Amino acid sequence: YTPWLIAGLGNPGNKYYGTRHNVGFEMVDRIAAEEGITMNTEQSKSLLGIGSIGEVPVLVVKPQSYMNYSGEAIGPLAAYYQVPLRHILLIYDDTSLPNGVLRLQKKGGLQNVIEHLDGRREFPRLSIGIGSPPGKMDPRAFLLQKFSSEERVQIDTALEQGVDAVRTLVLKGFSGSTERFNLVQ
Repeated sequence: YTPWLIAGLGNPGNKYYGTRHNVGFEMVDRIAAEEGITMNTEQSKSLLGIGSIGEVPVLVVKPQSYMNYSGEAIGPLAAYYQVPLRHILLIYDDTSLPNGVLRLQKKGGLQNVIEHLDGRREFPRLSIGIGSPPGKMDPRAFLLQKFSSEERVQIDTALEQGVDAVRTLVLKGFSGSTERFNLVQ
């Protein structure tokens, strides 16, 4: 019955759609699509929507900036709706995990450096692995690439599973997510 704010990181520009570094947007779009939440409110270029997962009320947000998502979008909304920090889930692409690999973590480089810059370890977080830039590709290009066919199959799987994970977390907490999703227990 305590609400969650679920935010996915990315960029609303058209060129970013379906690219590696935008996968958190895809995830929140799936969540909202699957949970019946309409995201038709804009704050600048950020998109939001309110609905619920089961009886739990949830606000889903796609902040327009990678750099300042907290301050811009998440913080003010969470405040208004009085969402505890522990119920602000961030979802984003993680170059530190292989493509498609999901990881749900409670609160507490490059990935690591970035995380440490933005304070993301203070929230529960769903990482969607995208792997790291090969050989020595321009990181800019790498992040902008669209998944290859083989990679997309893995990412589809992750998006499918991700919805369920998030639904679980919201409905049964970390403990329920553990129970349901961890092989090793």
